[PDB]
Formats: sequence, C-alpha cells, structure tokens
Amino acid sequence: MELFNRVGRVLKSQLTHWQQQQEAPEDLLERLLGEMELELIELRRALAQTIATFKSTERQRDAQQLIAQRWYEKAQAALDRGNEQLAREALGQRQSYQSHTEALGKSLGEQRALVEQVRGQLQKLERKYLELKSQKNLYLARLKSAIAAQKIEEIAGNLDNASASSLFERIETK
Amino acid sequence: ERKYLELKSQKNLYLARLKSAIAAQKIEEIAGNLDNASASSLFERIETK
Amino acid sequence: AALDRGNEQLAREALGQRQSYQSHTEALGKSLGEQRALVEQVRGQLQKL
Amino acid sequence: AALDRGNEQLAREALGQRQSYQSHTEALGKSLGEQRALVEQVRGQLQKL
Amino acid sequence: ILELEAERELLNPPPSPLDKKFEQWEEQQAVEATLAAMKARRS
Repeated sequence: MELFNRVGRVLKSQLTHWQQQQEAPEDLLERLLGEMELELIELRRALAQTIATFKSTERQRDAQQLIAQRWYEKAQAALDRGNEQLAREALGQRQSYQSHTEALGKSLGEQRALVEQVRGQLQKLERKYLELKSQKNLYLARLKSAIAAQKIEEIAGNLDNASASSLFERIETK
Repeated sequence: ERKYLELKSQKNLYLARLKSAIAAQKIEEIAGNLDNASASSLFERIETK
Repeated sequence: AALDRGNEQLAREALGQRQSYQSHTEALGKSLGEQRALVEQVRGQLQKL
Repeated sequence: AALDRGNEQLAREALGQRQSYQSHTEALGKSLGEQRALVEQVRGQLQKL
Repeated sequence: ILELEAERELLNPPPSPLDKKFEQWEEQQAVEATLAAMKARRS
C-alpha cells in the first residue's frame, strides 16, 4: 500500500528497534522513568500545595482565636468592679467564635493526618523509585553482560565445532 | 458571605486534594506497570537467556 | 544523646527508625552477596574464555 | 573574662556557641582525615605509576 | 511562606521538645566541663 510505504519511515524505524529491544530496551525504559520523574516533581509540588492549604486554614483559625481573645479583652473592660453585665454578650459572641475555631482545629486534625500519610506515601514511593533506578542501572549492565556472554558461547561454539573440525579433518585427509 | 469565604478555602484545598490524588493515581498505575510488566520482563527474560 | 542519665526514652523512636534502616542495610548486604558471586563467577567465566 | 569571680554566667552562652564551633571544627578535622588518606594514597599511586 | 516551610521540613526535622531539651543539656554539659576545669585548676 502507498499509505504503508509513506508510514514506513516512522513505523519501520520503531519496528527495527522493536526487534532490537532484547538487546536495546534502554531508550524505552529511560523514557518511561523520565516521565515518572516529571510526574514526581509534580507530586512533590502537590504535597507542598496541600501543606500550604492546611496551614492557611490554620492561619484562619489563628485569626478566629485572635478575635476570640479580642472578645475576652472587651470582656475584661467589664470584668472588674462587678460590671460583667456586658460580658454576657461578649462571651456570647465568643462562644460562636470558639465553635468555628474548634471546627477548624479538628478539620486541621484530619488535614494533619493527610499531610503525614501523604508524606509517608511519597517517601516510600520515591525511595522505591530511587532503588528501582539502582536496579535498572544494574539491569542494563546485567543485560549487556549476558548479551556479551551469549556472543562468546555462540562464536566459541562455531569456532571450535565448525572451524576446528575443518582444521583437523581437512589437514588429516590432506 | 462567611460561608462563601470558607467555601473558597475549601475549594482551594479541594483543587490541591484533587491534583494530589491524580498524582497518586499516576504513581500507583505507573508503579504497577513498572513492577508487573517491566520486572517480570527483566527476571523471566534474563533467566531464560 | 539520650542514652545517659537514664533518659533513654527517646531511644525508643531513634532505634525504632534504625530497625527499618538495618533491614534495608541487610537487604542491600545480602543482595550484595549475590552480586559478589556474580562478579566472581563472571570473572572466572571471562578468564577461562 | 567571666570565668573569674564566679561570674561564669556569660560562659553559658559563650561555650554554647563554642559547642557549635567545635562541631564544625571536628567535622572539618575528620573530613581532613579522609582528605589525608586521599593525598597519601594518590601519592603512592603516582609514585608507583 | 508555607511553601518555604515545606522545604524547611524537608531540610530540617521538626524541632520537637525532646531534641530541644537534649541540646539544652548539651550546653549545660559544656559549662559543666568548664566548671570542672575551673575547680581542677583551683585544686
């Protein structure tokens, strides 16, 4: 097909490596792990975005509790002389401010466990990627060494069996 | 409007959660293909050779 | 830094981590026992060949 | 300047700093133990070669 | 700042009260060694 011939340069280059892949996986293996490194630099930034959002929620709690303290200060201006009457309203507001503060604080307890578990998930996974890089480097060495060994056995078998019998039996008959 | 403010906080944290989950999905799926497909190809093809 | 004065409390966590570090160290050391035998046998294979 | 008259109070901070200075000094000194062995072994490598 | 702190907690273990007290005792032991030198010269 003319279409096939047109596609031939791109397809047959890949297939020429495809038959080679037993000798040469290196490019496809490192391409995939390169993509895995491109992901993993995202995964670390996504962890940093989660930590940033967790403590920003906590900074909003820091503001809520600061306004609760501002409600205690306004109470303190009436908590002497027995004039605590206005403390009724001031602490009445602070009760709602404490409820949001502890809603934040307990959300921030789950968000804590999230940043801890995601850090442990990452540190296990990326350490496994590091050791898997070590294994891959050692696997390309093993593969090339096996290939070389195969070449010594096969060339040695042709050298001894084909060449040497040709030497001994042809020299003897002559 | 205070609910809108806290909902903005949640949305920002939800986009972070979503992107982080997506990344996690990519590590599991690429790790499963790396260990299962690649490693069996390494061990069983090296052993047979 | 906590194994004097009877303050070894923190040694609980510190050695708790070291236990996982020793497991990877001895996993490496025993992989490196096979990798030893590989470099020895490949050297003998080569020197014969 | 504070180790006489029992005025050693300021020695708390002064030796508190020196502790960090000694740690870097002995980090250097033990790096310089390896760097010693490097200059010795490289000198023996050269003189043989 | 939180983004900078995410790199802080990558470069730096959380300074818990435990290691903080150990470092304080280290300073205490440095001064206790200076005191030992003081009273040994005074002997």
